[PDB]
Amino acid sequence: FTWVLFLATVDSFTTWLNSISREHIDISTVLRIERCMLTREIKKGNVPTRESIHMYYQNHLTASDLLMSKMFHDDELEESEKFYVDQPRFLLLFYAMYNTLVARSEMV
Amino acid sequence: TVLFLKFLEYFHKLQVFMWWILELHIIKIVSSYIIWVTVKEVSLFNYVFLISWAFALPYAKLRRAASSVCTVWTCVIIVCKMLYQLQTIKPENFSVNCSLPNENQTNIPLHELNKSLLYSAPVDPTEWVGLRKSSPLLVYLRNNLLMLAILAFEVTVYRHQEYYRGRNNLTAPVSKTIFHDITRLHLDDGLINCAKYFVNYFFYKFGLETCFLMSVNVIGQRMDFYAMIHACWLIGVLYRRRRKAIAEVWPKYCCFLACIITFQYFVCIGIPPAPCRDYPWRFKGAYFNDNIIKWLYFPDFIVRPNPVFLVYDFMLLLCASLQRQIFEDENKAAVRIMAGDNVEICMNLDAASFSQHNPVPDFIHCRSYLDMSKVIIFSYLFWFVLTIIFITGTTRISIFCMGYLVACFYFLLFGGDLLLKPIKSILRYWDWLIAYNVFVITMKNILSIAGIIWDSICFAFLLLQRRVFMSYYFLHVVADIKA
Ligand SMILES: *[C@@H]1O[C@H](CO)[C@@H](O)[C@H](O)[C@H]1NC(C)=O
Ligand SMILES: *[C@@H]1O[C@H](CO)[C@@H](O)[C@H](O)[C@H]1NC(C)=O
Repeated sequence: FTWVLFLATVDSFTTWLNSISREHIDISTVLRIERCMLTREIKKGNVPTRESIHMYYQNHLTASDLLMSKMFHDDELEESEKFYVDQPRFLLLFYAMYNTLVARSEMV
Repeated sequence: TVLFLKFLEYFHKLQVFMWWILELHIIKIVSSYIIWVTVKEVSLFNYVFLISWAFALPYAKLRRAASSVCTVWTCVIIVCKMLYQLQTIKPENFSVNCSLPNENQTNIPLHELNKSLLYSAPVDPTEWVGLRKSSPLLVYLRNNLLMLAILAFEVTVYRHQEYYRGRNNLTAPVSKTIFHDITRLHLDDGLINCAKYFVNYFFYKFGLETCFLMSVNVIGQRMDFYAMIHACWLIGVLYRRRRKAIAEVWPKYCCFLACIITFQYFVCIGIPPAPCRDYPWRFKGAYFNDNIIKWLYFPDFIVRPNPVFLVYDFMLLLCASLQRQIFEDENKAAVRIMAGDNVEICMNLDAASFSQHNPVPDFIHCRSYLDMSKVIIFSYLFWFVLTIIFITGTTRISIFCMGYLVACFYFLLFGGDLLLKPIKSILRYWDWLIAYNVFVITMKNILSIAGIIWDSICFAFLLLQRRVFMSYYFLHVVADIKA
């Protein structure tokens, strides 16, 4: 009877918490993508070369949202992202709360 | 009518599974019940049960004869106990009154209350042997009837499995387990597969980590002189740091456990009370009193050494024997290929220039479902055990809480950078912390002349984390931290 409105409210709540701290979420996302790229490289290649991301995007700087320019799309990354987005309810709420915590640790 | 076919099929499955699990886990049940019967009635004629099933667990070759010996002795005891119930036994003609002592010689420092053994009732020369002349004769003999039943049901299960091998021609499964198909390769596929793998080979991977915890339980719940002896041997065996370094002294440890449980039962049996001689620590000139004579596990009449304290030593002995068997059979390649390769790893490695060599697959990005559990148990547990170290140093306010707080602060400050280093230094520091923990345990045991529960949990979590640091799954986290 009321589970529909309950789920609507909790989904709106997670959307709110994700929206008010989108900057940290996107920074963490692009950092995670770069981490995956760098660990694949260091597993295959030789040297980390911190500027590897620089010489990589230079092919095809200051831009807080690099997500529209998808430059690295290794399949297991999208597999993990799909696994995270298909997570059940009352758990994405936990993800949003943890993102809020890591975003506002100073206030915490 | 309608469901009897499928129901009987399920029932046959259940019957064969029960027979299999009993064939797999019979020795533990029979030995545990025998030790419990021995502890219940402490008198003689049960000392031989303890000899048999204390020198039979570590040495499996004797497990055949050590069963028939008990099978014969229990019926001998039943016959004797029934014979001791006739009306023509007359313990009156048998009983002895021990004469009171005087204030000068062999005096009890508590002279106004001599209410103890040898003085509050006429002693019987057979009570010290086992015959007690009880009336119902059924509640008096059930501890032996059930023991005989278990001893018979053992060989019953053995020969039933043999006959099941004969008909429906099969072979004895060398893979002694429950799920014969689940193996090491099937571990990191699904959560259910991991649960099956752990139900299969839990004790294989976590033997020592459990034997040490059992010894710590013995120390913490016994808390007397023999607990100090157990602490001495625990520190002596842990001092050998490498795994293969203690696989040499484990038989000596098992022999020590057997000898000590034998000595403890021979102490708890006391001295024959028919001769009215008393113990040297109860004379005219003596300094031992009730508290110190209870702490020391010495024989006595006014205070009885609690026999139930031997079940902890028995648990420790059983786990030590199982771990000895594990050490014995873990080098065989046939089992090493399936849920094997339990040898420790080198300590000079690094996540860089090695992530392409380890057989373990990556889990940091959490493709599957259990990978979240893997990353929460291999990366986010260090800080949890640090919080546990903090908690165990603010609950029981004592002088030993300084080391806990110091180590907690140090690791919580210099933690993030230490995981960059090769595991050598972090393992050295964690070993120093293990040493401090066990030293605190031993000192809190010695100073009893308190109640360590948080220290045991801290020790368990530290052992878990130490086992984690020497795993292949950690190099992926080290690579992520490098990134
Ligand atoms: C021993 O003492 C009891 C009661 O104190 C008495 O009944 C008995 O006759 C005495 N002599 C014995 C049992 O030898
Ligand atoms: C104990 O020995 C001393 C010296 O032999 C004596 O004076 C005393 O009466 C004896 N009896 C007691 C109860 O001490």
